Parts: sequence; structure tokens; C-alpha cells
Amino acid sequence: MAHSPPGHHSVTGRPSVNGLALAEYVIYRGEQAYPEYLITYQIMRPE
Amino acid sequence: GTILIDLSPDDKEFQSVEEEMQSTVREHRDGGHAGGIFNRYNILKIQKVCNKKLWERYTHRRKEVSEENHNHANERMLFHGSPFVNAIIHKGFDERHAYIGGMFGAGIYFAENSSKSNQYVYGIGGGTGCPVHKDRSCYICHRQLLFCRVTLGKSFLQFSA
Ligand SMILES: O=c1[nH]c(-c2cccc(O)c2)nc2ccccc12
Ligand SMILES: [Zn+2]
Repeated sequence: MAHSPPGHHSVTGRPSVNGLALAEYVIYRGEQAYPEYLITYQIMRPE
Repeated sequence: GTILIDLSPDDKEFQSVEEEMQSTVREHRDGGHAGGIFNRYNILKIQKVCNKKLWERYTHRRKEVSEENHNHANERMLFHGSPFVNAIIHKGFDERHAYIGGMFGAGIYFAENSSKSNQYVYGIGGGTGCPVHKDRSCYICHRQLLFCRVTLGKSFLQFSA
């Protein structure tokens, strides 16, 4: 894995074209995330 | 040391996790190529992931980050889709779960939009889709996503062109 930018603990990807997209985030240390919930699902075919 | 506890659909905790999953679906610029064509999910099960050792690893790091950032961990709840979900829940996140070719460098990626993470359940770009039918838009096969507690600390803001 890469390192975080100097003096930072993560990167935020802010959308600048698609006005409906929410942010995405990157961490460079696995210890900075804990998998709280496991969600089992299907995608639904639109009607 | 990981145990999985099923949440009842009557539990307020099930309901708040389901609402975050459903309400953060969006349309994708690939027309559904990677993740499939859908506006909502059928939630089959929500399980709490309990591992004392992995939780302590997380809270140790969280305290280190907080102390470097005026006692602010900047903790978020974010989605993660991966073909490695089984390894992650048993052994924790590590370098093997990184997206080497990601837009922001080789690290572990998380999304506010559940539908963004859904694009990675079967691999980068949806891979070849579900193992049974080779369908990235499979409506039959069961998928799994993680809803994760993530320490951001001081985050570098990248605007996306
Ligand atoms: O949920 C995600 N998983 C992944 C992912 C997970 C495992 C391996 C990998 O190469 C990418 N990448 C993302 C990128 C942007 C937004 C969300 C994700
Ligand atoms: Zn299938």
C-alpha cells in the first residue's frame, strides 16, 4: 500500500462532475477500519 | 475469533443499517455495466461482526489518529464491497484488500453510496459477475457488502475533475 499524504490520515475523493455522487474515501492502514455489519442482499430488477 | 450475530428485522439497528443501504443507491455513469441495473435491494440478512482482537486493533489506531488531530478521529460509517469479505471479517483489513490501481493510490477504498461499493463485490469493474451465471447484473445470486466504521482523521481533499 501507498502512504497517506504527509500530515494526513486518509484521502477524500470529492465528486466534481456528477452532482449526485457521494464521496469516496481511501485509508492506507488496515487498522483504520472495522467491519461492523455484514449485509447479505440481492439487487432488484426495476419494474 | 469472529462471531456473526443476526439482527432481527424488527431491531432498530437492522432498520437504520437497511435505510443507509437503500437510501444511498444512485445511478452510475456505466449504465449498470459493473454493478447491475437496479434502484433498490432486497435485504436478506444483516449480521453484526464481533471480534475482540480486531476491535481493539481498530480502537488503538483510532486513539493514535485522534491524538494527532485535536482529539478528533473523524469517524464515518462507510460501505465496502470486495471479493475478500470472508477474509476481512475473520482477519481484518490489510494490504491484500487494497485497490492497487485506484484513482487515489494503492489503499483501501470505501464509499458513501452503497451502489458504488456494489460495483466491487465481484471484483474491479464487477469482474466477470456472479460465479454461477457470470452475470454482473445477476438478480438471483446473493451478494454481500460490509458497512464499516472508518477513521479518517485529517483527510486530504481531492477534487475529481
Ligand atoms: O467498495 C469498494 N471496494 C473497492 C475494492 C475492494 C477490494 C479490492 C479492490 O481492488 C477494490 N474499491 C472501491 C473503490 C471505490 C469505491 C468503493 C470501493
Ligand atoms: Zn448469478
